[PDB]
Amino acid sequence: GSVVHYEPSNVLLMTGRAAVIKRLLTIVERVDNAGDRSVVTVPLSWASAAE
Amino acid sequence: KNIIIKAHGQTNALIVTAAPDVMNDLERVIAQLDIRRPQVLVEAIIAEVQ
Repeated sequence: GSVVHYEPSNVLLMTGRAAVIKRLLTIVERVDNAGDRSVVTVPLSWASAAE
Repeated sequence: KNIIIKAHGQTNALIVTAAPDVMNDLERVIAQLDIRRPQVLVEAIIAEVQ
């Protein structure tokens, strides 16, 4: 069956079977879609900031 | 770091380039430090005989 290798370009490759494709596509698509970095701020009325 | 107060003297106004968050502790104190002042009239008298 398939193998798995890393390149510094983050290629993610495999061969496997065609049914395996479904399960693994679904794997990464769920695990990568788990809320990666996002940014948001909050202003402040009167209190100190750096403190 | 610190609070650096500078005073002008030529318009008679002063600056505050210090903390940008607790300045309120300065507005209150200067507001309690700028106040009209009453003045008093003193007269003394003396007299004698010889």
